[PDB]
Amino acid sequence: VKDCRNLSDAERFRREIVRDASKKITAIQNPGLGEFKLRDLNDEVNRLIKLKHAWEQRIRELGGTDYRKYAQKELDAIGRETGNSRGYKYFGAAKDLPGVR
Amino acid sequence: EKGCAFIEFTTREAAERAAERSFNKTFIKGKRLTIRWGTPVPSVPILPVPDGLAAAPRSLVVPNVRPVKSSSIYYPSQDPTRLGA
Amino acid sequence: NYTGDGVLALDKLNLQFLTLHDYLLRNFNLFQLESTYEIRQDLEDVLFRMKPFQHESRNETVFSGWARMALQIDHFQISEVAKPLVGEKSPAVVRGVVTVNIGRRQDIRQEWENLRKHDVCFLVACRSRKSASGLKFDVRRPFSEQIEVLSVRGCDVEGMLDQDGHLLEEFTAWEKKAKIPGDLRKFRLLLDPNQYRIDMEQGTKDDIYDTFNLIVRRDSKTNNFKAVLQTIRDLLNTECVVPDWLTDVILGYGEPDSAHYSKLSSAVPELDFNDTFLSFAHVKESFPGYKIELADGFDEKEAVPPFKLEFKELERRQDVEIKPGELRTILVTPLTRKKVTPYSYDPRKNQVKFTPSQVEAIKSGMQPGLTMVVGPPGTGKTDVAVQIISNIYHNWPNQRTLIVTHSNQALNQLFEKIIALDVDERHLLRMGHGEEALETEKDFSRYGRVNYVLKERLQLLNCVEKLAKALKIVGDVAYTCENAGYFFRFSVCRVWEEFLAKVTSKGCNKLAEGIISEIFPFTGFFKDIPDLFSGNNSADLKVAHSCWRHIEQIFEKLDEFRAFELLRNGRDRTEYLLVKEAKIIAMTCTHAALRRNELVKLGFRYDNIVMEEAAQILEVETFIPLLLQNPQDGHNRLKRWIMIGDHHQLPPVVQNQAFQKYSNMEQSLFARLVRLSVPNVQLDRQGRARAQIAELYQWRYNGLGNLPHVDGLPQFQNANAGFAFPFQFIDIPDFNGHGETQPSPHFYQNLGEAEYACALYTYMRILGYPAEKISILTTYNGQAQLIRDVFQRRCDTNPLIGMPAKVSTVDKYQGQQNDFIILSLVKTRNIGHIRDVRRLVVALSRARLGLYVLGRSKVFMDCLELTPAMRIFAKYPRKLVILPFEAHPTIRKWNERSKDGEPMEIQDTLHMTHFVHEFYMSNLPAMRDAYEQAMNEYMESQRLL
Amino acid sequence: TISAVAAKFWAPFTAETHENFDAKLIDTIYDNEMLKTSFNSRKIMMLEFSQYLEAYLWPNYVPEKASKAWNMSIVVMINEKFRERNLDSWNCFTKKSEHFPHFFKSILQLSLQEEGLASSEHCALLTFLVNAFGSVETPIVHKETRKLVSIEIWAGLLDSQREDLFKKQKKLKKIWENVRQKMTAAAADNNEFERTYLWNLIEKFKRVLNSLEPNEAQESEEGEVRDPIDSIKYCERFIELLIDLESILQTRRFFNSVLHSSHILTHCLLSSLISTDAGSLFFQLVQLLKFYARFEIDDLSGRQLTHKEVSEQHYQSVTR
Amino acid sequence: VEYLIERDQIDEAAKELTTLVNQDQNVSEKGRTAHQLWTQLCDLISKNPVKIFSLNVDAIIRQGIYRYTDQVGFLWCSLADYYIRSAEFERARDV
Repeated sequence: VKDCRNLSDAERFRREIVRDASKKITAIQNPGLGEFKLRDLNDEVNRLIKLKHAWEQRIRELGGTDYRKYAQKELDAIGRETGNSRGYKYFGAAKDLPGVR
Repeated sequence: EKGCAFIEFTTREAAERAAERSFNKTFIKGKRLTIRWGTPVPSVPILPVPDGLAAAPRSLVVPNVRPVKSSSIYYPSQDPTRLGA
Repeated sequence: NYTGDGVLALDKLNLQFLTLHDYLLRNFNLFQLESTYEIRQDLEDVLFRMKPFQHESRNETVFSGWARMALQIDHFQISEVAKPLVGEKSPAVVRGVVTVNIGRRQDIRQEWENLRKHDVCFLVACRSRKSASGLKFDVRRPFSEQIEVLSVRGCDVEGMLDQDGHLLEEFTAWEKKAKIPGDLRKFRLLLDPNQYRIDMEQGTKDDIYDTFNLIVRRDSKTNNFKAVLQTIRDLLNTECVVPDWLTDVILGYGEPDSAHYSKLSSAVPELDFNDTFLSFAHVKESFPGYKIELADGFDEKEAVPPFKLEFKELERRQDVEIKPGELRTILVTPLTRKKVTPYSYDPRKNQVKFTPSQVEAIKSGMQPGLTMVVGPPGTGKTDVAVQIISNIYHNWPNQRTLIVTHSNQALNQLFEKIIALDVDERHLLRMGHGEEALETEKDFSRYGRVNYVLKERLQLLNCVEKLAKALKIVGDVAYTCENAGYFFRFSVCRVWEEFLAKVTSKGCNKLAEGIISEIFPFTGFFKDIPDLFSGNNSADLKVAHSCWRHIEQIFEKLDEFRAFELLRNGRDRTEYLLVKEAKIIAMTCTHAALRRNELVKLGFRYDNIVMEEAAQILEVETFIPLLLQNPQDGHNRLKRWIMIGDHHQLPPVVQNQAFQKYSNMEQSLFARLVRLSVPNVQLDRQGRARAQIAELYQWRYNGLGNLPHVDGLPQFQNANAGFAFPFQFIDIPDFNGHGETQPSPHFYQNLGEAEYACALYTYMRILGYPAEKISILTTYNGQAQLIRDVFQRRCDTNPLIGMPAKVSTVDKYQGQQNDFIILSLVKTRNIGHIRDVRRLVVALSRARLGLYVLGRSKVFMDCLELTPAMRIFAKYPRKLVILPFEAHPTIRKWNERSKDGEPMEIQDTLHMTHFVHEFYMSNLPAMRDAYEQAMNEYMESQRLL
Repeated sequence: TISAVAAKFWAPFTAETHENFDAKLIDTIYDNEMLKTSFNSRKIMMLEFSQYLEAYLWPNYVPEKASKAWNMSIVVMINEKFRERNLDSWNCFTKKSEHFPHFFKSILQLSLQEEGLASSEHCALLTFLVNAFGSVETPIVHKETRKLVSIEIWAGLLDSQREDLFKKQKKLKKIWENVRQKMTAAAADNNEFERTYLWNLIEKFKRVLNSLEPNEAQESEEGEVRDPIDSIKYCERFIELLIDLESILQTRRFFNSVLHSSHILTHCLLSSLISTDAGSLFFQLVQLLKFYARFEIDDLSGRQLTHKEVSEQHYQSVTR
Repeated sequence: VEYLIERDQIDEAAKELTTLVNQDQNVSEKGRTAHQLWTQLCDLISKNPVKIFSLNVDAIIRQGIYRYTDQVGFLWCSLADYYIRSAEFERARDV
């Protein structure tokens, strides 16, 4: 849920989540991390991406920049959505897993 | 000369409260203020500049000048505190 | 702090290197160390200027200052970390994106918006160590005591991002002039993937890349350091192929002349000195000690340039030799060049009567191999250079020449000269970050030349339309080069061959006289030439062939321009221009290193390198221009290297004392090859100063002397107006009780000399010397700031006095000159770095007409290395003797006493500034009235325009 | 002071009136201004600036009178001219070349002489070799240093080590026979010094390096005590000489076998000094020497070896 | 690539395969994913030791022991197979 109701704070938390997500993506790319921990981190990144969009809605509700129009496909460049999992993306080494491939 | 003044506050919040709680308020001093946002070097003569200027003549007059018979900062490059910025 | 006393665990640039990998690896190490020291000095200076302080109630750095080279990071993020390429450990790309508020100052705003691909910037995270509501910083104290830097990461800049986030690639900036809204911009940045790997192999939960708060940009002459290091790393990894004739002399083994054309078998005995010689008498004078004769069928009454020369001694067959009984023989054949046009084209031609030493350089520069020429001050080194370019371009038009230069200023003088020679303007190309503001009236940038090609193509197609109209050919033949080419081959050539058939099969002996004037088909095309044919078939056939070469040249140009109709994009056009169309490419040594990994990928190919100012180029930056192309085989395709410089003038600037002094990074490759005794040509005649002024420095050079006009021109015969002697060394005593002063480490100053130079410049200005003709120099950077401050206070505020042409250090005035130099030799307790004879020879050679030196005589007169110059200064008084009656110019000869009045001798800075005040004041009405008249006639003459 | 003596004896601005030469002043100046001040930089810089070498020490040099103080003071002046870097240091010798071979040889003999020179004097000598071996372009100097690093120095190799070289390049054996039948008599009185010099200088370095062992550095029974720092500087200057001999192919070609056969890297890396804090710069120098000591080059041909060739030869070497 | 292999241009074929593997599209138009294209490279590069020169064959196969954790035992043998076919039995034992 939105922690802060102020437009300036909402942009800060959005950037923090994007800042936090980037740390997690680096961990998934490392091959030494177990399948379970990789899957868990992959879920955490997807949640943060969904949360990022949720903060954009709060920013949009507060009259801020509609980041969905400015949402460059660079996030889509690493995460490709599965046709049966509309809205879930797999990043990094998660594409190497049996079955996910 | 214009009947104007300018104030810079240390913070925007000081300016905002000073703006919101004094704009279009009557006040005793101003009746109702209208408020809106936004050395010489020793022993060196200094050459006088003629008035209003801001080639040479091919005959010249020579003056009958005859020789005479700590220091401190004068220029900004002499001062280490300004040379650093 | 390195003094030369101790040993350091550093590589050395001694004369010789074991192998090419040794040579590269020493260069890698020392250049990486030096560039790091430069980066340190830049960042510490910038961070003092930004004046960071801790906010009084928050844990964040706030910047109270400003700097041209830095901005606060508004936001930074990493957008991509590409998977490692096959066979590599590091990520392929690490794309940062930085957001900055550029601010409202327009020139700085232009600078940040003109960051380009491969420019280097540093993301910096910093804090103050000390807490105050704004803080002052002292360069007298260590940086790490005052400001804390906790991360620096370098980035390659990629282009600025637009409103949507697309990237403004370089060629859009010439045309996408629609300004991005607001003051915020975004830049995309390539982080180093090895450091990103190193930053994450330690593990992460904290992240260094979140912490940044400044971005810093480097200046236009130090961006190249990562591109130099990238180049060398690649050449260490791959099989580098330096030419077999060249690797030995770079490493310093074998005979040093093995690279010279005397030893190389590939030297050619016959050369077309296209226009190096003005007359046959000049040919004879240019080769003293040779037999010169015309070939059979030529006579000295009609022998005229061009001349082919055959040097018999360069033939390798045993039958031809320096046989006894006759001198070395040069055979001269003049060339009857058959003119390519019927129009009255007066050709662009050389007009420089080269002296024998310059001709020896030009001869050696046309021959293959390594040519070194030493150019003392005023010896025509630029004109030798340009003639080598012109001669190569005419003799071997299939060969492409890359010109590398230290400064952009010398690159300007070069291209100003070349355009006066017979070089076609489309074949010239100039490259560099200065290209937005080239000073030439013709724009030789990649963008400028593309617009020239587009402009000329349109005017040529109008001639194709005019030609088709003369032929009564109906159709869209002028629509494109491609349409024009088929029109030429099918129609213009057919009609031309049908003309030559009538002449040859019948016109030689069974047609009327002058019938060529009737049957020539293109008479309607040359309708703006009257009397094209005289009425003589034996003669008219020649001009008819001259008319054909004019038509044929139009379509030859078009057939080369066809690519600009297929390549419709600015990037692809400049690639075709850069790789195929241009024959002469001009670049700085800085820019050659930056662009290598593009040029190597474009397949850029060149046959000749000409280097100018080569003594000023670093050894690393001199080598890299050799390898801007792939080797096509087991050997490199480079045929010529010409190096032009002067090792007796200043070295490259290396600012770390140890890397300068211990590792010898101040040794340029030019100076090293000279110490290797590689054969080099001394340009031995000077044409650019008084012989009296020239005497002060020409003692350093073997055989250097003056051109005949130096004794002859009135400006060298006449005295400096208002001075009794054309140069002096002026003993400056202590002013206000102080000699030199030194507020910062090695920041020397001398206010007594600075106040004297100001009064002395003012004295000349009262005498009517133009301000553009006087330059004020000093040996130390610290005095140059002080002189600027003095002149900004005491001259610039007065419009009568004005401001000198330049106030500079001697080092930054290397390669420049002026008529009058006032030179301040700051030191008073002990001799400075002026004891380096390379400092002295530069300082004493910047004047043409007068050099007045300010300093303590007793510091310098005792010095052994300065003794030859000082014995000449000792011919004249050590106190300034002036003749204030003589306003500028004077008819008085340089060597005679004045007949009018008597001179006065200026005792010291106090007497100087007191005299100049009275001399200013007494002449002030007449000096004012001149200026009021001069500004009136200025504004009145322009008022009609 | 220097300036009063200089103006009275040699300064060119008093050349009409300065005193006739007195060689005992050179001994006086060296003892009182150079040596007993521990080579004070300001004193030496003032002497060098005052042309003490070009006006006084060298024009008056005769080899039958050149004391140790006279020879050492010339070395000190050239080291001053060299640390300025911007100067033609060897100019005065290039003008008056006759006594330079005697000067240089006497300087080599002092570098081997152990008794009667301070360690600070020995650093100056060894620095002059680094300067002399550095300036390979001055032919008056190069003809001297070239004699110290020639094929005759392989007389100190083991017979088995020379045999390995002659298998590596067959024509060296025929050259070695011509050398052996020459150097057994023809100018052997001179040539025995030249060929054994670097062997003897290596031995002196070992003694200086061993003098820094904590079970050798104790106070003497007489009472004299040696400050380590001048011995460390001697060692640091020596590795710089070895690197500079290694880094130039014409010296490397002969010296590389000598550096290996002397086991000098073993003696360095096993010394106490490497492990100390004070020898930290000595350690960095020895690691720089260890790089050049086995660089990817065939010294007898100059051919650069590829990384493949070096790895393949290593595998082949270990397998045999 | 298929042309270059048929013309025995094995080194050039391996250069173009690396260009294909450097593209992160999930599948090529011939129906091969990047892992399958990289397997064809490891096939081509191990079974032709003599014919290949531009690629550090050892380096790329170790870049497969990295990441491809489900076939480490196969790829260690594949690296040795390369050296055995080169007849470099000493380095085969090292592997």
